Amino acid sequence: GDRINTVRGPIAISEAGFTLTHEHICGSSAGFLRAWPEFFGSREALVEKAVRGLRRARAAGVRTIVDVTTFDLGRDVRLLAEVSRAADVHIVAATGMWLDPSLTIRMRSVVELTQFFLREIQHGIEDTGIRAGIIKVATTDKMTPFQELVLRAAARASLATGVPVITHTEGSQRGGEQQAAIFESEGLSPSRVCIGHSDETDDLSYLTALAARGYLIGLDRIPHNAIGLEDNASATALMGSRSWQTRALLIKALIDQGYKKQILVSNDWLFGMSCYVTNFMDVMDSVNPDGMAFIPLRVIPFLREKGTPQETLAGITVTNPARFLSPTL
Amino acid sequence: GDRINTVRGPIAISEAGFTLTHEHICGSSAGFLRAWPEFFGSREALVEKAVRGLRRARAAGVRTIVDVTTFDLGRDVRLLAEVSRAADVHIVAATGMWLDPSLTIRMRSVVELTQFFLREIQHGIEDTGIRAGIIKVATTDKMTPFQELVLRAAARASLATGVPVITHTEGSQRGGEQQAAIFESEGLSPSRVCIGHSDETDDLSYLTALAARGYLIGLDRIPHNAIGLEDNASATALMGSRSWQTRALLIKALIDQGYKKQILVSNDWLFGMSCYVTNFMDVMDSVNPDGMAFIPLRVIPFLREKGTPQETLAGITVTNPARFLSPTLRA
Ligand SMILES: C[As](C)(=O)[O-]
Ligand SMILES: C[As](C)(=O)[O-]
Ligand SMILES: [Zn+2]
Ligand SMILES: [Zn+2]
Ligand SMILES: [Zn+2]
Ligand SMILES: [Zn+2]
Repeated sequence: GDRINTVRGPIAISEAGFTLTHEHICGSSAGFLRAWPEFFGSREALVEKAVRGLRRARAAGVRTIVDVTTFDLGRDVRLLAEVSRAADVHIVAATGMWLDPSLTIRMRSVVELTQFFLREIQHGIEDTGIRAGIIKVATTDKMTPFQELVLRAAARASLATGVPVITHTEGSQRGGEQQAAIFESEGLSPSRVCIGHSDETDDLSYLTALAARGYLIGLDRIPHNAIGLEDNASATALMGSRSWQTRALLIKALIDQGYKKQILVSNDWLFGMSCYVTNFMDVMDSVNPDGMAFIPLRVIPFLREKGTPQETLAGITVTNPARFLSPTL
Repeated sequence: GDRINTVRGPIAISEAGFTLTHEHICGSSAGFLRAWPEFFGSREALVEKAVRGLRRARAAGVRTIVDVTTFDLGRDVRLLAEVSRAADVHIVAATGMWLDPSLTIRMRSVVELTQFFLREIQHGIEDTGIRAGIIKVATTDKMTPFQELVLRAAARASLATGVPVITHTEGSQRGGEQQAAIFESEGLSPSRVCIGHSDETDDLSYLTALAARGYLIGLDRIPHNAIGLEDNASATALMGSRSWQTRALLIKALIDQGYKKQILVSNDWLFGMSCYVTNFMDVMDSVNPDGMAFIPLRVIPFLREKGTPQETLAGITVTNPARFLSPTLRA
């Protein structure tokens, strides 16, 4: 209610500071980092790259990241704990479920998924005692039956704990609306929900409608663009053609519509990546050398150039994440 | 060559004894036992049940089991080591890949799959130093393109190390033939391959043809029969409608055809199971209270009553697993 759980323990709301609400130390799959660490060079190579990247972000103003890596995205909470300490940046760990649930997970019911999410929030992740401070879910272009089950369990978990829900959206079929519908069917308050990856579209009518219903809007893939890489069908299919300025202009567009309190901005960056083509991390790094420092080094000065008040920018990067992460019913 | 790697270390071929070549301590998914141990009551409860069942198997004559639980089936090699030590039963761990590879696995090349399998065979599983003694692969009714990749990687890993390959088959479209074709195209000897879940069909002609080519035949699901309960469609869809005696007669049939040296017999049992419906483990346990002791307590006596000679039954349970598991790159 006035404290948030991090991988180093509980902190006061005021200690969060500049917060990136959608990031990753490592994007992977369940158990993979432990079974084949040499895929990332080594576990130590990954730690070192991540510590280095978080220090760069820290030097640029970032105090806290929310790692929205879930069980099926290969979340390694011990990795998060080590990297948090070494880089001296707060990290909030996630529960929930992304788009790659294993057979065991796909066989579970809403009540079983709720119990799993609650365990990671209320008791801790694995045998670490480290508690989730956020619930991450995801749907495809069209939501599948199992995805709905995850969203219902997430709502049930949120209603029992006050922990907020962040979503992954994709495609053209306005996924956020499908999700919002399920959430409200479970009686979940929109103010507890961040509809993520919303900068992926230029449909401003879609975002304002969601915001007008009280939903937080996640503009979290700002640096993700092919800044001179069309000779990679893999990149264009997982990055895009809209420049980071185009994505950044949605932030100001929503501000101008009166929704500054509903905006959450992030990089959706990572330091290791195994769930796409080999070495794609190198391609991402070539495009955005700033890493998680992209938002404070590039996006923030840009919005200020376009006339955005310091009061507003401070509110988006500090107040909004604080209000959102603070457990509330 | 003369040594097999177990979760407690290397052992001489001659120490393996009565070996069950297709079993599981726990059937799950990657990372699941560590993330939600309470699904199995507790990790501690799972250990206690596994030790209990392994000791009963040991009492009935079993000295070694091959745990063919892969990465994607949630293999926990530390769990295996712990139950092996407590029960005093050798356990051989697996590498390879079953039917549920994650997105990371599905994105990898044959080269990378091969390297991962080789890592688990040559250096160790995770950070434990425990090396895999078998490669486990699987295909569905109609083999998919990624499954082919996994089989090719397994062939390449086998050729580099001499470690054998065990397969999962399912469906009616003779998957073992699809598998054999891929292995041989990579240059793998059928003598390094056990085509598993072969007792799922009564097609004896399909089996003798495989055995004639030099393949080991895994009759590994003998107690998996839904006979005794018809009010469980989940149990009929995963177990069977044929009797265990029927499955066990396939053993005698293949011996009678002259293929005693190619036969590998097992229960394909487990002590925990999260891959299916909740408490499906309870259903299996009610059908087969003997667990992994089903083969030595029921199937071996049944075969003696069928007039299968003792020396033959011993060759199947002792000599055939030893020859199979012993790392071999002929000549
Ligand atoms: C690239 As993602 C769906 O793990 O934020
Ligand atoms: C039931 As199985 C495919 O894990 O032997
Ligand atoms: Zn996402
Ligand atoms: Zn993400
Ligand atoms: Zn199988
Ligand atoms: Zn099996």
